[PDB]
Parts: sequence; C-alpha cells; structure tokens
Amino acid sequence: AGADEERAETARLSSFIGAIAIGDLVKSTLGPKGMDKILLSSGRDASLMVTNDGATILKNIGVDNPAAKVLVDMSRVQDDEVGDGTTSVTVLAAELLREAESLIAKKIHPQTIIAGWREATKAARQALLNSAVDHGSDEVKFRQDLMNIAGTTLSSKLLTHHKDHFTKLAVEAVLRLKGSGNLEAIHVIKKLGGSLADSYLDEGFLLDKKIGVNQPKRIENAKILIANTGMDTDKIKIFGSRVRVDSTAKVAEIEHAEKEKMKEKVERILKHGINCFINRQLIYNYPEQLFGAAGVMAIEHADFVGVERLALVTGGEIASTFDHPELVKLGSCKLIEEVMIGEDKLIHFSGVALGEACTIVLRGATQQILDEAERSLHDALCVLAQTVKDSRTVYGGGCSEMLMAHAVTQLASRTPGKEAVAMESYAKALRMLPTIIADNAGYDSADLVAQLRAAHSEGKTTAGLDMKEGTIGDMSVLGITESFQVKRQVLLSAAEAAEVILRVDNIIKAAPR
Amino acid sequence: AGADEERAETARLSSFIGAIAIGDLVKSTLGPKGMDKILLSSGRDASLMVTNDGATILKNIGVDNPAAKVLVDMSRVQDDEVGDGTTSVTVLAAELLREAESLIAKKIHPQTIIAGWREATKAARQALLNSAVDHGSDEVKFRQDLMNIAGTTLSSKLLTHHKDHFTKLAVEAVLRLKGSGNLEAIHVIKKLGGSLADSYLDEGFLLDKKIGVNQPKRIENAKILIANEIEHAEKEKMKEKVERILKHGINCFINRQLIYNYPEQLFGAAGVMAIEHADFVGVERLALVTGGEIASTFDHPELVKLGSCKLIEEVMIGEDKLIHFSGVALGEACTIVLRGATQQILDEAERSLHDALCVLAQTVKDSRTVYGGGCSEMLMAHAVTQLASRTPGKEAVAMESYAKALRMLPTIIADNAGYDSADLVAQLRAAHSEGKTTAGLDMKEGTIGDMSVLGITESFQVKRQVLLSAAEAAEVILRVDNIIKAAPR
Amino acid sequence: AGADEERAETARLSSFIGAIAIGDLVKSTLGPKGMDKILLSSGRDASLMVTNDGATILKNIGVDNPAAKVLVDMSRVQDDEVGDGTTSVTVLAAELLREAESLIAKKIHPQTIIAGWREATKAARQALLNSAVDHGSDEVKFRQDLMNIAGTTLSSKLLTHHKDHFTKLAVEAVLRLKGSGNLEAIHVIKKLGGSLADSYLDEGFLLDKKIGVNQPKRIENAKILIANTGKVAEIEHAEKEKMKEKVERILKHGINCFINRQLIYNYPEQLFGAAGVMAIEHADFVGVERLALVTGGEIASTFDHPELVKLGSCKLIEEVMIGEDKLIHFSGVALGEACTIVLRGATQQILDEAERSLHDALCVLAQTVKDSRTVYGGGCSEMLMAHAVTQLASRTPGKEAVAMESYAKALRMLPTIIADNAGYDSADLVAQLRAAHSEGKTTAGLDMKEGTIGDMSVLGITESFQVKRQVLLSAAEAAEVILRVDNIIKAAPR
Amino acid sequence: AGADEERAETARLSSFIGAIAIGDLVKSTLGPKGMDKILLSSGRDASLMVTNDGATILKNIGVDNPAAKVLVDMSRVQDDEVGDGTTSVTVLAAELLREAESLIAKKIHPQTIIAGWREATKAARQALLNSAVDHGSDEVKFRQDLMNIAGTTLSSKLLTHHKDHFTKLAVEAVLRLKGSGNLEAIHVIKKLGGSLADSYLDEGFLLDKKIGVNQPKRIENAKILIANTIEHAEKEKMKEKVERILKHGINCFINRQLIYNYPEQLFGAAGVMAIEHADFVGVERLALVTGGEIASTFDHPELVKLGSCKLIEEVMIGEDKLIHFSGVALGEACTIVLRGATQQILDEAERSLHDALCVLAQTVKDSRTVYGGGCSEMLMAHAVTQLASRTPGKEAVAMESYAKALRMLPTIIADNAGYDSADLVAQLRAAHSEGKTTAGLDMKEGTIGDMSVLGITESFQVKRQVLLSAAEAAEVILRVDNIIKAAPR
Repeated sequence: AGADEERAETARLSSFIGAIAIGDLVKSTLGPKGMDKILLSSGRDASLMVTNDGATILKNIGVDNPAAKVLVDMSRVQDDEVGDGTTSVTVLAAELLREAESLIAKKIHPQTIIAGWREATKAARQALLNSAVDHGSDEVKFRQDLMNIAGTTLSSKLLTHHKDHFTKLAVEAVLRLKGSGNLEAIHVIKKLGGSLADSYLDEGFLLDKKIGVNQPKRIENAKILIANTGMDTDKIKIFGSRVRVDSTAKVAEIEHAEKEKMKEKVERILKHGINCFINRQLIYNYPEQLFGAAGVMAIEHADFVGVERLALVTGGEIASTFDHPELVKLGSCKLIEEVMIGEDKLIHFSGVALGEACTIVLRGATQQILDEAERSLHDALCVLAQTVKDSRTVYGGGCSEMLMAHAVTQLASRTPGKEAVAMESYAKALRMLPTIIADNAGYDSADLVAQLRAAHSEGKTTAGLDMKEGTIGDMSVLGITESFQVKRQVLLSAAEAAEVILRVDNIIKAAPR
Repeated sequence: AGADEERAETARLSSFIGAIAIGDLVKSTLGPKGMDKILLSSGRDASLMVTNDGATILKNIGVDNPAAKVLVDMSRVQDDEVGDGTTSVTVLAAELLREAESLIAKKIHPQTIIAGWREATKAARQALLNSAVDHGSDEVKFRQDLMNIAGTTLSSKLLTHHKDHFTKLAVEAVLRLKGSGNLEAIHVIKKLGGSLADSYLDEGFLLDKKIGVNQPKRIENAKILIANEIEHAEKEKMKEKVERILKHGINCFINRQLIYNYPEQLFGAAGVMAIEHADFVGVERLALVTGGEIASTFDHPELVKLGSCKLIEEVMIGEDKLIHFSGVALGEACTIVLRGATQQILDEAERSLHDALCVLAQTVKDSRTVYGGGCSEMLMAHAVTQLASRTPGKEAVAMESYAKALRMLPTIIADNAGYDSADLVAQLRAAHSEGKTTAGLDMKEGTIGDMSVLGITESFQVKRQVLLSAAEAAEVILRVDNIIKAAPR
Repeated sequence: AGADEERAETARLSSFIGAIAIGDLVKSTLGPKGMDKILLSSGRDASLMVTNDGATILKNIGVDNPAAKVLVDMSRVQDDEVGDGTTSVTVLAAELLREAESLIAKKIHPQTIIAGWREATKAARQALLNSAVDHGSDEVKFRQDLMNIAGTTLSSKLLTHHKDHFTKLAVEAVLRLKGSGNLEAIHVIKKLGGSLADSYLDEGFLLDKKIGVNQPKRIENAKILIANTGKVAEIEHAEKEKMKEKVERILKHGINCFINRQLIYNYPEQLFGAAGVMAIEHADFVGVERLALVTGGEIASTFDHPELVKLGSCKLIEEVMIGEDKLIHFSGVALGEACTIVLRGATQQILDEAERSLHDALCVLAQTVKDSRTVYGGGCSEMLMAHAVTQLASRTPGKEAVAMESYAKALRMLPTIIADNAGYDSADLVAQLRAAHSEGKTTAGLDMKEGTIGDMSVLGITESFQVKRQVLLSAAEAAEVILRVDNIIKAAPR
Repeated sequence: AGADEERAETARLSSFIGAIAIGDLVKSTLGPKGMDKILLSSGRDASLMVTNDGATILKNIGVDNPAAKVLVDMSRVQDDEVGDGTTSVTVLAAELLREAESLIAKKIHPQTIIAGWREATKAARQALLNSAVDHGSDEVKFRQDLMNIAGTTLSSKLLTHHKDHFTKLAVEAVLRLKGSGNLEAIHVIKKLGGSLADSYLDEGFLLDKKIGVNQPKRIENAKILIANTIEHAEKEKMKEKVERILKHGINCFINRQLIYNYPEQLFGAAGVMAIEHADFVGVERLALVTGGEIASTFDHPELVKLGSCKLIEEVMIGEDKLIHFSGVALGEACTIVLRGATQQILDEAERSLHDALCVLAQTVKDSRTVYGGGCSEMLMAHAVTQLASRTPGKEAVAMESYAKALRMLPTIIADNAGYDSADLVAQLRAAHSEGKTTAGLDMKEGTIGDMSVLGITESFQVKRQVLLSAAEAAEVILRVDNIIKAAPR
C-alpha cells in the first residue's frame, strides 16, 4: 500500500545512496587500526551502544527510509557459518554502484554493459582458490591456540592496546567449547574496574543478585533449584472472594494456611540439602526468613536468560509447582559463592561437571572506549569457532583484494565484444578496499594505493597493508588472516541474484509501484 | 551505524568543549586562596548545595548532553585509593584538548597519535624514582605528626589563616583512631566564640539535637540507652518502657531514627532526655566510647546496656544549642571541637578533619610522598617538554601536548592566590629547572618558595593513580563523538 | 552591492559546479552524431553564430557569475598549435572534479594530491611517444592526405552526409600552405549550397562585395589598386578634375579593378563602368592585408599610387556563379605563399557549423604538414592508450599512480561517445573495441558506418600527431587550475 | 545606517577573521609546491590577473569592510628592501591570533601579554645565533649566481617543471644590472609558444608595434629618432621631415604618442620604419641603450640625436609579431623574453617574473643568505624552546608560544610536497638539533636531506624584517578596532 514512489533512474539512485552512506562508517572500522562508532537512540533502548562490528550494529537498527536493511540482514547468515574476521563484505558491494553513473552516458542498455557477472563468476574462482590458506589446528594445541586470527579481528579494533590479550583469552573459551555438545551457553559481562588482565576467566556461570542482607555468605556441595512459578500466594484463579467469618475463631485458619506454604518449602528442601535457589520473577517474603536459618541462598528476580543456560549447565530440571525439588531437579555441586570482583559484588556458579556451558567476565577502565570490548568480544566468539573447523583462510589486510584486482583487469580486453565492459568495472571494485584500509591508518591514501599494487603484482600473497608501518609489509608475520567462508560467501551473494536477472554485471534498479 | 552524529573535527569539539568548561570552575578551587562554589538547579534537588571538593560536585549531577560524566566518575576511584589531596587531576586533562586544534596540522590518524599516552607513561615514571623525598611516620610520632599534608589539603581552603593550627590537632585524632578497629569515632563541630587557640578537644562526644520543648534541663549520673486490642497494645508498649526505665534511673535515651509520639509524653514526666533521629555515624562512635551496648528490642535496658555516667547535658557554648556527652572512661575515642571566627570558612573546617584521618593511614603504608604546591608539576613539565622534540613522527605533536598539560597546574595554583598568573608561570619554571626539588609555588608569597618549610607534602598514592587515570581521560576525547546518557530527563 | 561570502568547501563547490555544467553541453559534441548548438547575444554579436565547435563559442563570451571563463581561455592556446579533432579536453578536465568529494574523504590536504597533475603531465608525455601508432604522413601524400581526421572532426558535425567530401578538400589547402611562411593568410567562407561538389577551390583570395549592378562582368590581365585614402563654378569644375586625374592615370595602366577599405566617392563610379574597370567599396582591411602579401602588394598613398609604386598580379579576377550566389575571386598569385579556401553545404543553418568547424579544421591539417607525424582516428588512439595507461599507474612509484589511473579510465568514455551517437549500442561497442586494440592492431578502430569495429586505415582516418601530444599536456594543467583553487577572490555585482 | 553592531571582544574577532581569510589563500602558495589564483573584479581593471606573489595581489585590491589592507601595505616596504623569496611573513602573523582565544581564558590583562612582542624581538636574535647563514656571494659568483633562492621562489610556483631552468636565467639579468644606477632598464614579456628553453635572453630591448601595412620589411645600419612631440603649411611639415631625415640615412623612427597621417606615406617610400604610440617607459630604457638623444621639436635630427646601429627588425616569434632592438654598444641595459608551456598559468609569468626580478638583485647586494627548504626555521625551533624557560616573568609564556609557531612552517613545506607530514616533522627536528644547518626539508625526496647539496638558499634580508613585520602584525588585531590608508593605482 501507500507512499514513496520511485522508478528507473530515481529508484536506482536510492540504492546508490544507501551503499555510499554505509561505506563511510564501515570505512574507519577495517584493519589493525580502526575507529569507534558510538550510538544513542530514543524510545526503545537504555543507552550508548558502541560497536566496531559492522554486522552487530546493522542487525539492530533500521534508521531511515532508504533501502539497505535487506543487504544487511544477509551478513548474519554469513556469521552463523563463518561471519566476521574483519567487516569487509559490505564495502565490496557498495563500490559496485559508483560505476552506474558512467553507465547513463552510454544511455542504451545497461544489460548489454552488464556482461560482467558471468565474468565475476570468475571472482568466485580467482579470489579464493589460488593461495594455500592454513591446515592443521590439531586440537587444544599449546602455542597455536591464538596470537593470530583473533588478534587481527581485534587489531582493527581500537582496544588493542590491552584487548589483544582479551582475544587470546577467547580461544581458551573455545577449547572447552569444542567437541560434542552444540554452540550454546556462553555468557559474558564487563565490569567497571581497571586491572592489567582486563578480564577474568570463571569456572562456570556468573550472575549478579542477592537474597537480602541476611543469609549465609557461602555454600558448598550446592544444590540448585529453579522455579517457573512464583513464590507469591493469595489470589488463585478464582478468588473465593474476600471472606468474612462467623467469629474471630475461623479467621485464624487463613493465617495458618499461610504457615503451611512455609512448611512445605523447608521440610523437603532440607532432605535435598538445598544450598541455592534461583527464581525468575517476584519472590514471596515468608520463605525468606526460613532460608537464612536453614543456610540456603536464594536469588530474587533472576534473569530468565541466565536460567535457561544454567539448566544446560547443571543437567537441568523440570520447572513447575513446588513439587519441583528432589529428583525432578538436578543440581551440580562444586562451589557457589558471592565474591567481590574489583569493586562490585557478584555471585559465581562454578565447577559444572558436564562442561558444555561456560562464562567469561571482562574487566575495564570505566570508559565508553571500554564498552568497545563488548563489541569486539562478540565478534571474537564467532571468529574462533569458524576458524577451528573451516580449515581454510585467506591473507588479511587487503592482500586478497589487490591480487584479485590485478587478475580481473586482465580479464577485461581478453574477452572480445559484449563481454569485456562490465568485467573491467567489476575489476575496479577491488581497488577501494586498499584505500579503505590505508585511510583509517592516518597515511596518505593516494601514496598507499600506488605502492600497494606493486607488491601484490609481484606474487607474494603474504604481503599486504601494514597500517602501523604506513606502507606495505608481510601480512603473515602479523598473523592477520580472514576465514575462507567469509570471503567465499560474499562473492556469491554479490554475483548471485546479479546473475540470471538482467543475466550479467551492474545490478538491481527498481521495479513496480 | 548512526545516532546524534558529528564527524572527526566537529565530533572532536564536543569532547573539547566539556573539558574547558570543567577546568575554569575547578581552577578557583585549588590551593590557599581557593574559593567555595554553590549550585542551584530545578526539580529533584531542593536549593543550595556548596561543595569545596571538586570531586563531590561533579559526581552528583549530569547537567547536559556533551560527554564528560564518564571522565568524572573515575576521580572517585582515585578518592577511594587516597582521597582528595588537592583537586588538580581534572585540570590537566582539560588543557590537553587545546593542543588538538594544532593536531589537525599533524594531519594523520588520531588513534595513531595515542602512542603519546605510552609516551605519557615515560612522563609518569620520570616523576617517579627521581627525588625520593620521604622517610618516617613511625607511629604517633613527636614532630612529624603534622605541619605536613593536612596543612596542604587545608591550603586549598582559605581557612588556613588560623586553621593550620587546627589541622595540626587532627593527626592527634588519627593516632587514637589507627588502632583497636574500624574507621569510626571521629566527629567535628564548630562553635561561635573566637579565641587565639581556636580549638579544644572533647574527650567525649558532641551532638546537636533536642527531645522537645518539655523534659528536665540536665541529667546527672546519666545512663545511656541506644536502640536499633490494637489500641490496648500501644498502652502496654508505653508501660514496658517506664517500668524498666525507672529502676535504672535512665537519664538519656538515644535513638537512631524516627520516634513514636506516645513515649515522648512519658519521658517528660519521668525526667528522661531522649534524642530523636540521632545520626548513625555518631551512635556507633558513642558505643566504643561508653563501653558499648547490645542494641536490640525493649529488653535492651539493664545488663545488655553498658552506661557511662560522668555527665550528659545540653550546653550553651557561645550561642547555638548543643548537647555534650563527656567523661568517657575508655578514652580511646575523642571528639574535636573547634571554635572559629564566624564565616563560611568556619564550615570549611568541617572537611579539614576528614581530610586528615585518611592521609596518615595511607601515608604510613606507602612510605613515599611528593612535594606539594605544584612543585612536582613544574619539574615533571620541564622533563616532559624535552621528550616531545626527541620522539619521531606521530609522537612529537602528541608528546608535547601532554607535556604542555603540566603547565596549567602552576597557573591554577596562583590564579586563585590573587597574584597575576602570567608572571607566576615564568618564575616557577626557572627554580625547578635549576635543580631544587623542595622549591615550589608559594601563594602567600605570590612567587616561589621552599615547600618543605611549610611542611606541605602529597601522598604517593594520589600521584601514581592520577597519571594512569589521566591517560584514560585523554583517551576519551577525539576518538569519541557526542554520545550523551546516564540519568533521566 | 556587497555580498557573496563563501569559504573552504563552498568555494571548492563553485569550481565543482562550473565543470559539471560545461561537460553535459560538450558531451554530445564528440563523435559522428554530434549535436548542433546555436547561440545568440544582443549588441555587436550580429546574428547567425550557430556553434558546433565547443572551443569557438566558449572563447567568445563570459555570460555568468560562476568561474570558468579562464579554463575556457586555456583551450585556445592548445587550438593554435593544434586544438580540436573533437572537443574532449574540457570533458576530461571536468570529470577530474568528481573525485574532489573523495578528497575530503582523504581528510588531510588537497595540495599533496595536485602534485599528481605534474605527474599527469609526465603521464601525458609517456602516453605520447610509446605504444605506437600509424607512422604515415610522408608529405603531400596522394591518399593519406585526408579523408581522415577531418572526417572524424566532421563526424561530430551533422553535415557529414555531403561535408565528408569537403573535408578531403581541406588538406589540398595545407599542401599549398606548407613552406616559406607559416600559418598565415587563409580565408574561408560558407556560401550555403546547391551542388554535388559542395565546394570549389580557388587558386587565390576570396572577396564578397560589389560596386553596383552596372559595370563590366569580367576582368583579365587585371591590375589591382588598393588605396589607404578614400567662380563657384570652378569648384564644380574642380570635382571634374578629381575625375580627370583618376581616369588619365587609369587608362595607361589598364586598371581592371580597384579595392578600397572605406567609403568611395560617387563621381568615379560612373567612370569605372565605361572604362571596363570594377571597383570595391569599403572592402575589409583584413582581406586586403592577406591580399598584399599574395599579390606582392604595393605602397598605398595618394593618387600618385598607380603605375610602378603599385604591383598588380594578373591571372584572373572575376565574379562567378557559385552554385547560386555571386562571390568575387582574386586568383593566380605568382608568389603562392598565401591561399583561400572555399566551402558550401546543404543549408539548414547547421551549415554555419562549417564557419567554425573550419576554424578547427584550418589549424589541424596545416599542422599535419609541419608534424610529418599523425595518429589513427576514430578513437583508435584512445583505446590503445587506455590499455597501456592502466598498467602505467602501478608502474609509477606513487602519487602519480592515483591520478594516472583515474585519467586512464577517462579514455573509456571517448570510444563510448564515438559509437553512442553512431546509432549503435555503446555497451556492445566498448567491449569489442578493446579486444581488437589489445590484440596489437593499431589500425583497428571505431567503424561508425558499420556500427561495430573495423580497419580505420581502410576507412581512411588519422589524427594530427600534435593534437594528441599537446592535448594531453594541456588537459591536465587546464584541469588543475579549477581543482587547486579553493576560494576565488572576487566581488560580484554581476 | 545601522546594521552590524560590534564591541571590544567581537571587535577583536573582526580583526581575527581577516588574518584567517588571508592565510588560507596564501598558505597554498608557500614553499616549492604552491598554487596560482585568478581574480576577475570590475572597473579600471583590463582583465583577470592571476597572482602568485602574496604581496602583489594584496596591494592591488581592498575588497571588503574588514581591516587587512594596512597590514598588507607594510610588506611592500619589505619588498623594495627585499620582500619575497616566498610569501611567509603574512602567514606567520596570522597564526599568532589563534592564541588570542586562549587569552580570554586567561581573563586578566590583555596588554600584559603584549610584552611578548618585546620578547619577540629577543626571539628574532635567537634564530641568528642558532643558524649558519652563508659564507659567500662576492659578486657575479660563478656557480652560486643562482640555482638557490630563485629556485625556492619559483619552486613555490608549480611552473618549476620547466621554469626552474628560466629561474636560473634571471640572475644573469641582475649581474649586468648591478652597478651605476638603481633598478631600471629591465624589460620582460611572456610569449605564447612552446620550446625546451622556454625563454630567450636579448642583449637589446624588445618592442611590439608596427608603422603600417606599407613600409620596408627590414632596416640595417639603423638610425633611431625619438620625439616628445593653411593647406600649404601642412605640406611644409612633410618637407622638413623628409629632407632632414634622408641625410642621416634614417632607418627607424619611434614616437611616444599619436602620429599624423601625412608623414606615414613619406616613410614608406623613403624606406624608414616608424612606430605609432610607442610607450614612454620603453623609450627611456631604449635611450640609455642606444646612447640616447635630446628630444625636442623637428630640429631633433643630426648630432642632437645619437643612434646606435646593429639590427632593428620585426620577427615572427611563435604566433605573435614583435619587433626586436638588438646589438647595443653600451651593454649596460638588457631585455628578457620568456615563452614556456601555455595556459592560464602563462599570464602567471608576468606575475612570477615580477617576484624574480626582486629576489635576484638582493642576492648580489646583500652578500648574505640562509639555507632554504625550511632549514632555518626548524633549527630556530630547537633553539626557541630552551630560551623561554630562561626568560623572567612575562617573557617566558610569550617567548615559548612564539617559539612553537615555527613548528608549523616545517609542516607546511612538507605538506605541499606530497608526503606524509607527521613523519617529516620529527625527522627534521633530529637533523637540525645535531648541528647541521645544511640539512633541511627535501620535498622531492619525501624525507629530510642535505639542502646545501640541492643548492637552495634564501636571501638574508627576507629573514631580518619578516620577524619584525610578523611582530607588528602579531602585535596585531588586538590593539585598534579601525586602521585604513591610501587610494592605490
């Protein structure tokens, strides 16, 4: 229905603007020294969200009328099977649109010009088939656990002054996460406190809640209880109305009935040896006095998301009415205690025998810049899982992009008529990436492009863009690598719909309405 | 990736503006001629708040959209580590920003410039291991007890004309408080009735409050009580209080909260003085002093209560109504009562004692100090200026910008003095360059003098943490564009 | 009034806008189906200037507030040593400005980038003497003399249907032109039309004036006279004496024609008709200047001026029927140093293109003699250079490369433009064009009649070698002045 | 009547704005990689002039309400004395205004800072002490005649791809000039044609006028006549001209004004070439060249006239006809003609050339120069930082700020080069600090190199008064709210 009318030229233009606007923000993000973008919104979110991951912020927000959301949505599928590394895929697609302005001069058949996607099928071929990636990544592995690909993802991120160490920590997390058991139950939070480590590794799941001022400080061989239904009692489905009774004698039983709820909770809780209770909602006051005497620590209004992960962690339980204790519930038993961390007080669940689920706690300076660690971390978890079993990678720092560009230029001219025009335009698309990496490093982009091309042309796939250097250097020494799937999936997506429809290269434009 | 957006140079300006606004308000705060600031704002605050301490005022309010609050929060961690000293750390960070106007001339990636912070680390340790300055503070101590750091914290506040004598007194308070346990039993009030001595020292505890208009004027052999059918029930509650009370001879009751009206009538007829809403901080202190009490329900009287009976009375000192607890047998905890000349500077004395207890605990443990009055700042500034020219590429514009930031502290210290700031900067630099570590800014002088003779010294913990913290403050400028919130609209 | 405050980005923008507006107008002017532009202004402009030659109209006027008059001025110096072919220099300079938006993206300093133009100048020269071409233009040359560049230069002009023939004629003019003097004394005027030939070549100078309807139709063994200077009864008698002096001196000489650059007195007019002598009133001074070198000239004084003090060439002077209209012919000059070129046309006031097409035409083949060097036409040169220049950007150490590569892709538009107007799809054309050029055959080019690609040499199209060397050096620098200048100091009442 | 209202601080701003507006156009111009600008205007202006010399363009126009024209006017006194080389004097004065924003922050006495100018004079000697000038320029000078300052003057001008060769030519022009009388008898015109040399040096004077269509093409053993000035009477003027003229053998006549038609017919038959409306300035120079003559009424022929004869002819050069006067016996006065590669930038030659004539003459007379490429400026910068610490009171703050001003110049010279500015600044500082006055910014290299090997040096005078002018301009805009003077050209 209604509003927003666009056709042919004007409609093509809307696609054009969306690609250029996104490219500049993502432009600072790529390579060993990127920049931080900080966002504040109104009416649906709490505060300032800062993300160095182009994928994370894009998924969350659809700011305006121009089209770009659908292109953005696709990158997530990429994350599930490979994703990140560094966010470069969005940039390649955007630059495709710049050539379109020179096409109107031609003024006849973009479709004839378009001969290129079949030609760009070649990109699926040339970009990720020539150059020997990586191989072993044995298992657990001493030295090769990190100090390579995680570091590159982080280098593009500003926090590398101390976060390079954080990245190193993440693979330790993946080692426990490898084997059989699914990609689930990984929890991470950041703490407002400065230390050299800037992060702490827990033996289990971290939660931030307390029963009250009273109750024992620490429990051992802990039994964990999770209830779906609240502790609160009174109304029931049918009120039974608020009653009055024939004398003061029968009003007493009602108060007495309250005591019975108290009775059930302690009598069978004691047999279990219950050390901790976690409830996701409001908690009734009566049990609270009881738990302190028993020596049981309960958690008021515990977050549901923490709870679901916790069930996987402790073998779980079936949560229903107060019958829920004993056998229906399973409780792991290493150590549960509330421990002060840097400055804040946190409760630590640890020693889960099953081992499938684990939690990582980050620590920091207390800056917005610190919130950067949250954005980088999310990026890192996805990067390592894919690196371990994809058994395939490419040289980073734009090494791959310059090589393909040299190869694609040859393709133009070699093909005779009709075929040649789009293939060269596709070819120039590789050139902007070298420019994007250099500009964010504070070095003159013009000077950098010229010197960059000569090293790639020579045949060293290892050589690439070194931002700290300001010129060109050996990418491999740095340990900068991109996963094979991230590069492979994007080229097909760019040349997917593009092929068959207007069957060839220089896409999209609008259709009906 | 958008919100409220400004890019590179405009983005830089939002951080740039926040630092300059804070520096001017805080500059007048520092040293002997510093001045008190008062704030008034609409809704959810009341009216006049006056905070001499820069840290306390910044923490309380997030006034506007431009970023600065996160930078503000960090000073508190520093406060916990050692505390106040003199407020100077916020100021260094602000002047760092002015150089950034010239960083556009550098013309490269600002993150790349950030290497200067590492360079700042060189500045951080140049200050360190150069000029050992202190050895001492064994415990109690005959002559090193004061005329030192307490005097410098007090230097910031104009009370120093007679106050420095009072601050000498404060370490005596600390010596009694370092042992036995806690950080309790210290209370300070001011009275109007000026004399040269300006302070006494109460062995007991001093409190300002009254039961009500009725009740006996004075109590002797005083005993102290401290406490942590419906219609019919209330009468019994009254009755239990009187029955237990009469046998004891109960002279005074102190309760840390609101007090129910029924008992009030009974206390008047009985001849018992009670205190409504007594502050908790005073109450804990009283317990150590009186031998303590077991505070619980109305069973609290007799044996579970230990009472000190020298004398409790409401005493007129000078003018204002106050109640004096004295004659404590323990002697471990005391209250210092200082008499002033009747000015805000008299209220100024309130924060001088707080400042003194904290220093000695930290000063004994660190075993290190630095010269105060900006002595360290010019010396460090002299060392840092050389570093900028020496370092290549990226480092040189950034290195001197941090070095430059040391210069304002000398300027801030004397601007509030009443002397011309421009003249002060040149003269200061010449003495530090020459090689005298002891030499520093003398505000009373208007020029430079020997800091050690004053006795002004600064705790080692305040200096090490600020420099690492400062780097983070300089670390949140240009790289961050806008990005507003922490507290409701 | 005082106003118009602009700085930094806004000042750059004024430069940006001037380049974009000009490029669209000059855009269809390149190649076989170029578009006719007609432009008029009040005052002394006159009437008919319809401009297909981009350089000619731009040079003539400076109509509006934005700054671009100076960039336009620069193209003419190029024109004097070579100029045209097709007007492409302005287009290439204009497209460079688009990257200026990316300059703020580079966010450092624009001056570092402009050094690329110097480099571009080197790029211009390394795109000149390497990556070969035709190696023809021996001298005189019976078949390669034309039907070449002019055909392509003419291609941008509509009149190509009968004008391509005209174009062939123009090199004959250069063959006589080459030698002792320089590029001097060449005059050409269109005379609408009505003949298959569409042009007659005059062995001498062309003139267009008549004394009056009466007077002898033809003169032979003609002596030419050019003069700088234009009892009451005896006064009347004295007038007769002026008549007498003019006749007495005239008959002995045999004077066949008189030409004067000013008003002529009525009394002598009757005399000339009876004698058998034709006179010209208010003949243009410029025509006379050209004529003096040609005929050996004379000394122009008072009536003593006839006989020996004046020299009169005597081949043939006549008024002849040219297709339809009458135009005077001065011809058969012994010296041979200076000549006159005459052309015609279909007549749609698009023929007037020939008035300025010709201005570009005049310089190009005169130049061809001097160069003894030429390049393949039909855009053959542009595709070859484009293939070579793409490699060249990486060949340079840096700085040079960024500007050189952008410059390289600029060449792509010209092949597109040549076939775009041709009535064929540009997209198919650009790809097929490159394959033949990359192959190694320099003779391959845009075959516009064909609609595809073919042997340019077979068609017979070549461009003056100078047009390519100067244009490349000139284009980069003409482009540089608008981009490098941020903030032009002014004051604009308007 | 009333539209714009300004007071004190905003008044400073109007003055502030003028310095920034001028600085952006001028900065591009400075150093070996500068730019050229074109101005249209209207009324009493023939056509747009494009000026590279900051001094020439500012003198010629007073475009708007803000006051800057007077600041501009002073630079010319500097130019007659020396001036040029590169226009940097105006830029440096402009950058001192930026500190003024800092100054309101100071919030004290604005003129207290004014002491810094006195200090600036101290700063000026500071460069002299800390840089090695030159050891020679003893007249004529076999290799150091050029390939130094002219190269720097010209390098700032892009045209140096081929024009560096013409820059070399200009000193030869000054060497003949040095001697007996002031700055006169030098004529130079650009020509629209292409050649490798890009210019020709003429021993005589070049002119561009023609008698008429008729008249002999060429004259030899030429006699030259210069003039400062019913029907039957007209014939007599014709008679005197021919009779007297024939005896002398008269080959050419040059008249500075309109010429009567009757003689024109005579000259053609006689075989004499005359010039109508010849420019007086060309004539005066020509007279010195040919030995001159006494110009009066028609009694002017014979001995009162002295004519030199080598060759006078009209020659085709490129596309435009000009007349060449050549073979002067005196040799004292000469004319320079330059061609080059054409465009807008060739009208530039009239502009660039004016600058060239001024720099080279100075080089022979001064016998003093300093190393170019910014070598002088960085070394002064290393030197400037130490002095500020030493100077008492007012002087330290102002001397240091003046001192860091010099840092930007290395950055601007490098920036136009086309190389990374950040890397360049620090490396430059290291070479100067060591003690090599020769080392400087090698823009072509992209890094620091030995300036002396290049051969580039700057005239000593340009440096002496730039510092003094910069200081008066630096005394600046802060002073008076209105300045104005003159009605030029």
